Amino acid sequence: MRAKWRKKRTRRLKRKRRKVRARSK
Amino acid sequence: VVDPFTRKEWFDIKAPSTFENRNVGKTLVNKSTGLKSASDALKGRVVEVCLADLQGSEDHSFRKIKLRVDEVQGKNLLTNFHGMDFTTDKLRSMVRKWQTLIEANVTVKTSDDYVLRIFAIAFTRKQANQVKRHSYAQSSHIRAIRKVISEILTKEVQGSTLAQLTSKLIPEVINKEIENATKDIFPLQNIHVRKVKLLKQPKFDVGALMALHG
Amino acid sequence: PKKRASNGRNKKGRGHVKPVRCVNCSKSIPKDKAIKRMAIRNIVEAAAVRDLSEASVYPEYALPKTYNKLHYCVSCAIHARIVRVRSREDRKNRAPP
Amino acid sequence: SQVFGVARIYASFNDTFVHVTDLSGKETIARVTGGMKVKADRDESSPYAAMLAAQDVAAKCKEVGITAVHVKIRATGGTRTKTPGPGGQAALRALARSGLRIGRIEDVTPVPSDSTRKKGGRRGRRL
Amino acid sequence: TPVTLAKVIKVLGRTGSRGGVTQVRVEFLEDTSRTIVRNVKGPVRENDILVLMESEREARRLR
RNA sequence: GGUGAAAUUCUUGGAUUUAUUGAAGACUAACUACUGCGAAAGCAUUUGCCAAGGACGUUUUCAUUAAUCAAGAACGAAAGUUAGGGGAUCGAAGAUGAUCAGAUACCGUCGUAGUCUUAACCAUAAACUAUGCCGACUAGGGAUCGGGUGGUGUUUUUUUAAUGACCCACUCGGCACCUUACGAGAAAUCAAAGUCUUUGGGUUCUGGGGGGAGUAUGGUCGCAAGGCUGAAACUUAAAGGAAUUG
RNA sequence: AUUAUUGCUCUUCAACGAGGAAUUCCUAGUAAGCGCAAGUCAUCAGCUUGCGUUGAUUACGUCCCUGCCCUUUGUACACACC
Ligand SMILES: [Mg+2]
Ligand SMILES: [Mg+2]
Ligand SMILES: [Mg+2]
Ligand SMILES: [Mg+2]
Ligand SMILES: [Mg+2]
Ligand SMILES: [Mg+2]
Ligand SMILES: [Mg+2]
Ligand SMILES: [Mg+2]
Ligand SMILES: [Mg+2]
Ligand SMILES: [Mg+2]
Ligand SMILES: [Mg+2]
Ligand SMILES: [Mg+2]
Ligand SMILES: [Mg+2]
Ligand SMILES: [Mg+2]
Ligand SMILES: [Mg+2]
Ligand SMILES: [Mg+2]
Ligand SMILES: [Mg+2]
Ligand SMILES: [Mg+2]
Ligand SMILES: [Mg+2]
Ligand SMILES: [Zn+2]
Repeated sequence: MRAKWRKKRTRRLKRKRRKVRARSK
Repeated sequence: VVDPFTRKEWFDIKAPSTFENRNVGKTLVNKSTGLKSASDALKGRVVEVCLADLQGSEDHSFRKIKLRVDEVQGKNLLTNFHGMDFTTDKLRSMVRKWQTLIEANVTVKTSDDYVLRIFAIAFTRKQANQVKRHSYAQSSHIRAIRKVISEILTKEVQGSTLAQLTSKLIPEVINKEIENATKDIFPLQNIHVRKVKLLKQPKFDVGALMALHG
Repeated sequence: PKKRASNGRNKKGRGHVKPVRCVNCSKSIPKDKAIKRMAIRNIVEAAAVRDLSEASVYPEYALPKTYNKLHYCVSCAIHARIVRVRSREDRKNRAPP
Repeated sequence: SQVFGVARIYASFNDTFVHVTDLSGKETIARVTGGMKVKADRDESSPYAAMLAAQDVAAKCKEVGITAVHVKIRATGGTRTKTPGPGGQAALRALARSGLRIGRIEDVTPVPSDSTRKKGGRRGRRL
Repeated sequence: TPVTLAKVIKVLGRTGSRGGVTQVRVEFLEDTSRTIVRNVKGPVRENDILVLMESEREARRLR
């Protein structure tokens, strides 16, 4: 896939792990 | 089931003084009826006629004039000055590449206190022997030219209203005094007053208006 | 690799020009990369000119052309206007006709 | 010699407007367009239609009282095409050939000291 | 009705996308000293005579 | 009206077209160029004010005060964020008309945020010449921008000048192009990407097969979006560059 | 020889009144019309391969349609756009 959408893919992904991890802070 | 054509009052338009044919054209109105009339309602329109149609001579093909109607007298409605334009084609044909264009303008008053903003444009010409293919001036050049043009324009206006200014523009003396004070800075070609618009006229004064009429 | 020294087109000593809008598809394109034509043409045409003067007051009149600049966008410039696509060497040639 | 009015032709694409008015503009005299003289949407601009509208316009022109006319031809303009539509040329010829007079004709398409964002977005109208 | 005879003085070539049409320069006989270029429909060589049904109007290209 | 063609849409509410006139906000057309300026982002209407700058001129002045730079800091397109204003236009989102097998799109319509401005954030772009800076040397040509020098050059008339604009020669410093190649390179190409195995003028920075991955983790900055710093396990024989023929 | 090989004779006497959208072939002893011999073949030509007989109209051009070829150009294809 186009680099930039992949960069967008993983931005999304980090915000998700960033979320799930806060459930346990 | 009407056809306003079998109902419309008809008319003819007369130019003012300092031109050629005062006879200008024709118009349609609406019978001066009790409640809404051919008089007060309109008449006071405007007409754009190329002064070459209005002076005859063709060394005047461009340059359009606004004639506004102010007063009326039975199948005979007069007009006064309302502005001047150029033609789009002439202008579009002075703006060649490889040369500097220069414009300047000022808002300024007359005697019969019309208030107007007049325009001015000129282009750097090649020196008749010059080898380099463009010829531009030097901003410092440009700045000075506009200040002198601006100087000359503020001078020439506040003559006897548009009337004499009108009389001033038609033989284009303005265009030449410019070139004269200018040629000591930088060449230049064309050089016209291009445009002049009216934005604040005084008060009717049926007298002075009638002074261009006979 | 690199395919031109003018890169896209004509910009050395600046950094940023200013976009124009393509006359055909409205695509923004930098002014120096533009690709331009002066559309100068008579108001009338090949046929109407005789019929013009004929049904006119004035001796032959004067006649005024229309002068307007065109800004195309490469894609629009290629798809019809000035384009061909030139061989490796012909591309170098900046002469017009 | 004649009685003068104003012709004023707006010729965009997809239709061509012809309509004559009093030399002042305030009071008009007959209109009719190219969309009027054919039914097909697609064929609204074409010279064939403008000719027909030039014909109708000429008729009422010298059926009311105007013998002659100056024309002010005009494209869309503004932040649009800036170039003359097809059926303004036809209309012109087909209103001189009609048997009317012609005197001094300039272009009046609105041209800005450019601006207001053009439509169609930066990537262009793409297809 | 006026007739108007013009003798083909030169063959210029073919136009018309099909290519059936032939450009040609003719010369009138009834008062020469004036030439016009016409578009013919049939086969043509030098020195043939076209009956120009009307006399003053020439074409150029053909699509 | 709009399109390849259509339709959604607007039309006794006289639409669209015309006329005179007014308001609002944005923008700076044509002139505009292988042209200018700035550290870079960037900068194009006029005039006034405010401070700034390079180049040039220089038998002025100081006299090594300099070059390059981890840390640290100023500025930093667009979008985006906070709080006001503004909100013409265009217009992520959304809703629609069509198209299509489908069509969350391309095309058309409505149009929210936004687009502009103030005060504060943000710190990223293919932020590009994909080419660090300072210094030296090495080869030809015609244009052009700025500055200066030289001329019983041209043109402007007045009474010759003085001016100005122009022409020729030269010279600094610019933005570029042309031709060559002694020379360089994997080539494309390159007055540097040259003066390199005959390998050293000074200095800063970065890379060390491809993925995994700019991911995980810690730190830090941010209101947020996110920025900076930045791994491994494991997997893999190629990924890749330039050019040639199909 | 029935589902009738072919041939003859009388009788029966259909559609078809020049053919929509479309589409084939052709430039001179050619097109078209006309028959013949040969192949096949015990018997069966409405088919073919050739042959001669009668003998035109209209082009002698072009790139519009369609098909192909050539340059240029792009490619991450080379098992080569299946
Ligand atoms: Mg919880
Ligand atoms: Mg390659
Ligand atoms: Mg490529
Ligand atoms: Mg940039
Ligand atoms: Mg396309
Ligand atoms: Mg401007
Ligand atoms: Mg640092
Ligand atoms: Mg520290
Ligand atoms: Mg808004
Ligand atoms: Mg949507
Ligand atoms: Mg849908
Ligand atoms: Mg959606
Ligand atoms: Mg970066
Ligand atoms: Mg770049
Ligand atoms: Mg050199
Ligand atoms: Mg000198
Ligand atoms: Mg290749
Ligand atoms: Mg046989
Ligand atoms: Mg067989
Ligand atoms: Zn385009």
